[PDB]
Amino acid sequence: NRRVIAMPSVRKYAREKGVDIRLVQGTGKNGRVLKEDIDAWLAGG
Repeated sequence: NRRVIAMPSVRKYAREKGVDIRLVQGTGKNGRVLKEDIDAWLAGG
């Protein structure tokens, strides 16, 4: 089961920041993870 939701650039950003969209609650459009979301994870979580 892999229901990840994140922009084509975000998936790369989180993927780079060691963050996984699975651990992030995207709030974009239909709940898609934004680069801001990724940063928020590492900057809090």
